[PDB]
Amino acid sequence: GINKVLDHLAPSELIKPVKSCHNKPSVLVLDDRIVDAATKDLYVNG
Amino acid sequence: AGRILAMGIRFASTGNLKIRNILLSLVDKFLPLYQYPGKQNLDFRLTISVINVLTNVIVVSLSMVMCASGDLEVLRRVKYLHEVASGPYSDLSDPTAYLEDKKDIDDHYGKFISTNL
Amino acid sequence: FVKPYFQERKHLVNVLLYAMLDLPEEELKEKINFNVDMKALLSLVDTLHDSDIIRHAMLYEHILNYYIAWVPKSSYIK
Repeated sequence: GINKVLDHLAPSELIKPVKSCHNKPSVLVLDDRIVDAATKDLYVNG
Repeated sequence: AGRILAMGIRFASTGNLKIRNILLSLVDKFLPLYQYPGKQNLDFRLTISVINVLTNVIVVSLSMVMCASGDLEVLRRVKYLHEVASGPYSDLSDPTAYLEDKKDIDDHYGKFISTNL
Repeated sequence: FVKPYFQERKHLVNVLLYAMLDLPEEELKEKINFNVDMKALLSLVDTLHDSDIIRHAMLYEHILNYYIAWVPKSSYIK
């Protein structure tokens, strides 16, 4: 039990898939000339 | 972190075997997760920053209990924490980029002071 | 300890570079007035020419295997 909760706390081999993150900071588009379902969720006034 | 730090300071320089073995098991378990930005998520990133703090504490505490002995496995663990920067680079708006690099370089500085101690 | 005895002898420099470059005995015999043992020349030549003197998972394994596996007057000594 002690070992298993440590493994749940610290999953060594379970988590790391490939370690291949691109690391660039993601950019959000705020323009209001294109109509899309995702933009409508974040942009309210129409 | 708090429990092991009190534990390490309590058995300071007196040396022991069970405490050393427990910390060896703990550091072996906690070492692979260290400085792994796999899925760049703020919740995950904060938790693994706490992991970096926790692994810094375990190495320092393990060194504290086994001070002045020149042990092998403690040296083995502290050598590994010392070498290999890891992090986002390698393998495992200008001021804004400056702050982004500053956060990572400060993380490396914090990781280095612990292993040097 | 031994070099001053080498500088004492005069013809050492010429014969040794000629040994270095493995020059033929005919060129040696043209301007050197003392006999040189051909067997010694071939033996030193033989000694001179004697020359007996999947990528991200290996980093986790080789970071662990190479950094946690404790293996328990100038240099001029090449």
